Amino acid sequence: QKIHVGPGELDDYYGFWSGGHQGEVRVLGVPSMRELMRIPVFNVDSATGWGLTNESRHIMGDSAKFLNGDCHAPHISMTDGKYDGKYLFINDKANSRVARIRLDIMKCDKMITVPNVQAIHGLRLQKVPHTKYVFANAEFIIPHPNDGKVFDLQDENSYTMYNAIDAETMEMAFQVIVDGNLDNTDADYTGRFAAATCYNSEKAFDLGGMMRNERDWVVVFDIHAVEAAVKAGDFITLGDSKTPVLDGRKKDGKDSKFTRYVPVPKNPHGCNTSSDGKYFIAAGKLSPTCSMIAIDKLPDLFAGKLADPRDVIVGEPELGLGPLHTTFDGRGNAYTTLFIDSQVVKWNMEEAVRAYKGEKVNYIKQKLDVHYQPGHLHASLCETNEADGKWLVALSKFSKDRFLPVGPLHPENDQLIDISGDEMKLVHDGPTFAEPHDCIMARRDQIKTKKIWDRNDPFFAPTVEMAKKDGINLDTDNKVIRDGNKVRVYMTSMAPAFGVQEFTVKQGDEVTVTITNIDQIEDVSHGFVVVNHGVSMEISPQQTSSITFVADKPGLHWYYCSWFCHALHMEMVGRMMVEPAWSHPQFE
Amino acid sequence: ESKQKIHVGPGELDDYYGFWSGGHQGEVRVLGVPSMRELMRIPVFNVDSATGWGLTNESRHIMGDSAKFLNGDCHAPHISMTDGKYDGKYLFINDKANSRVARIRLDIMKCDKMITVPNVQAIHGLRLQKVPHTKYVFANAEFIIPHPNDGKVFDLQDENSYTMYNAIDAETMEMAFQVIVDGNLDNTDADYTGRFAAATCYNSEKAFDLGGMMRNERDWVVVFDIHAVEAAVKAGDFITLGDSKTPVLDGRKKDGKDSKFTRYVPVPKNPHGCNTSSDGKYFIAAGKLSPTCSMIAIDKLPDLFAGKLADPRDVIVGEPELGLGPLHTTFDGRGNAYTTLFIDSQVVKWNMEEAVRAYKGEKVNYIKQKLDVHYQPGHLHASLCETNEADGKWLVALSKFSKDRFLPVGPLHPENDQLIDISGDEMKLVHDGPTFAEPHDCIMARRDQIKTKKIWDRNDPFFAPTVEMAKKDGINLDTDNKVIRDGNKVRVYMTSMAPAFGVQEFTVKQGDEVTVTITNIDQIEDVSHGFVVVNHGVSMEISPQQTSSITFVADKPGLHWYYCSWFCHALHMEMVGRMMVEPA
Ligand code: CUA
Ligand code: CUA
Ligand SMILES: [Ca+2]
Ligand SMILES: [Ca+2]
Ligand SMILES: [Cl-]
Ligand SMILES: [Cl-]
Ligand code: NA
Ligand code: NA
Repeated sequence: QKIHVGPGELDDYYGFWSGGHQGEVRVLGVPSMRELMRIPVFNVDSATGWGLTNESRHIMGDSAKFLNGDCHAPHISMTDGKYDGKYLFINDKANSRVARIRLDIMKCDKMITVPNVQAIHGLRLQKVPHTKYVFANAEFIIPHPNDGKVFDLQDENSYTMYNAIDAETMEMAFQVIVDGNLDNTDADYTGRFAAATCYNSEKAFDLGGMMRNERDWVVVFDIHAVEAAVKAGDFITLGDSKTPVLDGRKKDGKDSKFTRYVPVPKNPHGCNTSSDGKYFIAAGKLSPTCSMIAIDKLPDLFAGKLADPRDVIVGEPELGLGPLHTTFDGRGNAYTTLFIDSQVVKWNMEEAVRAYKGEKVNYIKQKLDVHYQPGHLHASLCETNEADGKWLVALSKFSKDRFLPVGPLHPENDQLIDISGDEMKLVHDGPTFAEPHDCIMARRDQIKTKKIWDRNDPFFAPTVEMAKKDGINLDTDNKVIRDGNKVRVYMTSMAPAFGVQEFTVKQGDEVTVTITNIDQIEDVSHGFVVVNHGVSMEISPQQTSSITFVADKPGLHWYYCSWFCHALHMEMVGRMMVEPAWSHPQFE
Repeated sequence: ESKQKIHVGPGELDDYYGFWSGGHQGEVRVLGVPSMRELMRIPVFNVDSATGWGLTNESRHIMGDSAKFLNGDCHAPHISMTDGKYDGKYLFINDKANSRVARIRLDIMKCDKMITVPNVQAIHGLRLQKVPHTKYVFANAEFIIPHPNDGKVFDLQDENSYTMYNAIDAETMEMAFQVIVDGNLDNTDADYTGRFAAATCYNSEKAFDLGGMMRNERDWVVVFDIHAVEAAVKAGDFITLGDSKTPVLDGRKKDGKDSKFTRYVPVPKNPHGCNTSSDGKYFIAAGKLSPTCSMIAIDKLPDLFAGKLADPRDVIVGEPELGLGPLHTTFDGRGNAYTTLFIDSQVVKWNMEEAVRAYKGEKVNYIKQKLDVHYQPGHLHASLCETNEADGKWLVALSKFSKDRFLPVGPLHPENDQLIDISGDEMKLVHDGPTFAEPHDCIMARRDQIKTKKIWDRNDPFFAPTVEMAKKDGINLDTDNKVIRDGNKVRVYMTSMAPAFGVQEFTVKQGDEVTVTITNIDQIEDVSHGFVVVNHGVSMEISPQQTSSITFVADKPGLHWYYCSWFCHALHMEMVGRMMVEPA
């Protein structure tokens, strides 16, 4: 299997890395593991102006005031159990958000703050018949309402919720109150069932309390029952949110119609659907096991045909110390990270099932040492029925001496492994920044991108509407619109020249600069920086971008194109003239 | 023969550090060479969610008032030198967008000082004094502005409209002096004695439009007599501008008479790169609109400033014709120069002494090879090229239009930073490295030239101001877990030790201004902790033996979780605490 990509050769797969604590999404080529692009999401990006421009701040909404995010889990939208290449979704644990990235323009186009919860951690997409819903876990138990009258996690109104977001509209679809808490989650291959692990069935806040119970559980959701209750109006709402809320808790030992609790040891973490649709596999973390939940026994479970929720467990292989995450090669093998043993263990799911029934069989096929302390891992196409068993990435937290020292902070070691054969083969150590934690791979032919924007693209439609109110045709006009203490500069740009090369304002004016890049050739990006005003953005071909700032400094202030666009780029500049406040009417 | 190994396999280590400019994204990046893998990101002018640079009190203190900016625009990373060799102490880099120079300490790989250059706009080129050591950082301000810039005068042709050459004291990171020049400044370099520096000018016309800037057949390389400048400062013969105490010297021509501080050497045309050869013989200016480089003999500059030469052009000793669009030059230490040809889209290898002899009229071919690169190269960098130890092993050419060299990724494209083996007679392209936001230029150092710390010193100046605040509250940071109440201000101090915060709950009043100071008292390498307050925009990292702090207001009543962001321990997921906010 081709391991190295030489000059002029192209990678075979796209890789989509979580930006971890840094808050972006990163696009890699696989197997070279080179970073092809960064997609700003929850971070503020100086280069493209994401978080500064009006288009990006509009998408982020009120949360545009936050400069941070914390990502764990990127996933790609699916139709009939295969990637369709339309959207990537990712979480923000720091400020409780879900973001959607449009894979044709490789930009975040929608973002939502999940109401009435704290810390969006695990995130996973419905597989069948398509990604109708984004499932997202809120990790932490909070009071409802959280008005500062009650702080007790044990109070009857303290809880966290499982969240369903409508993938196309990016509005809340529903929420399900659960017992315990939520960690990771996955979905079946029918659309009926989803499942999530829980490490805090104790509803404790201290380390000892969260580890008391021998077993926590994975909670299973009957999505069809949830929908039928919504359509029937059998739900409540919390605070000012209109989101339908359904109660998935047990009440005095009696289950709700929406959930079932399958006991699993112990503080389990990963929750992974095998690519043949057979199992929800939970990683036991503090228990040296995984637990295999038979998805085809779920209907019986929810219909009372089983006495014990443990009856849906058909395997619980002992694997090693600190199992965290599981992936699949599509050949009947699972691969599980062992955080303490610092290994990836390859095991056969059907053989593990037969061992659970008493049959003495050795389901463990190989243990590969990794470097060191692996968290999550990802096999190519593992989340689809097309899992091709070619590549595996294990994302290890302590890289130690695997890379040159770079001071007190260390990179994550994202290790590429060849699994095309019977023997796992470590081939590349990929160091990464701010603990990406997890990633997703897609074949080259599963991703179709645009090189030139469409002029009607929703990403900047609000700006077109604004321009229209000013009587502006963005494809041609170079005009300075004045409106009291607001100035709205509209210009085209075509390398190497800004369409407006100087304009004059009063000190204190609120200036919006809107630039439409009318170059028609691929890869002619322009930039726009106002010196010493903290203003910076990128404009790609046929895109419109805008940014607003206050001209609070009298005098002449240069602006320049930051992105090399032409042999005469260094000369693509302009001048803002700011008339001193003492030469104009003075206010207080 | 050029035949170095390019593969760094699992378990093997890179041979060089590479320090990449973060370009328009504003950070510094540390790569391993020859793998070309990014080992670390060092936040500088960007706001970093992961470590809290731009949010923490220690980082905002370093940034000063400019902490209000969330952007930077970087081009020119350079490493401090002693006796013309890298000494591993500091990395310096420019911010063109908000007119700054930042210093990075290479032992901790963090920005530790930052300065806004007074009375200028757009710090672009930057370069370090080489000998006897990096006393000064030299920084170009690119754009001509009025003085004062108070909005009475906007005419760039006015007698008080000009830009300035900036010298920053490298060790104190305070301004040392500024030199007013004619025209504008592009790139700059320094000699191997400490007496001379030089910079290219493209806007000798002092025009604001594209046509007017390309008006003159020749611009120039302005040469600076730094000894003369220092002598005038020492004698008090200078002025100051506005509210800056920086000594300002007038380096402009006056009615055709030269300053004592400058000489203007005519060079074609809108020249860009300005590169000192590793043998110390030449300032080499890249011709850009002229298909040439011009070679200024550093040995002739003393006679030039002494008035012993009949024409400023006499210090020009070579002007090789190389190709279309020469922008930048580097050196292998074997006598060759390597120059980017933006238009021809090549790296041309040429022999400097043979060019000098050609300029005198000898029939000799100084061009050795042209290597196609992909595509439109800007700057280039050979290993140790800025030192008298230039080792002629690796060359990076940083090309702007990657076209079809990588998988498509939407309307934006990566820069193509191509690794080239120059160890033998023939340049060999060996690796295409895609990079984000046009790093533009980079600098390499041998592994043994960089020595980093794995554990912070408790006395480190980086968080000394926080140690001081802690003193005023009576806090021993190594041990204490205490909540100090002071009006509507709450100062939480805690140790942390994987997997537990030293303070796991505290209660405040809605509207309080909360400062959380965390001291990581783990003593094992690479056990970093994080601290994130959910839904409050608060995030930071704390490495072993570091103290880090962050301030935010508790504007939301109720229970609000905080958690450790960096995987520190098998029980990392359970390392959490609770902030309880009592309603007003
Ligand atoms: Cu337009 Cu550079
Ligand atoms: Cu401490 Cu994660
Ligand atoms: Ca538990
Ligand atoms: Ca010129
Ligand atoms: Cl998972
Ligand atoms: Cl240069
Ligand atoms: Na939204
Ligand atoms: Na400073």
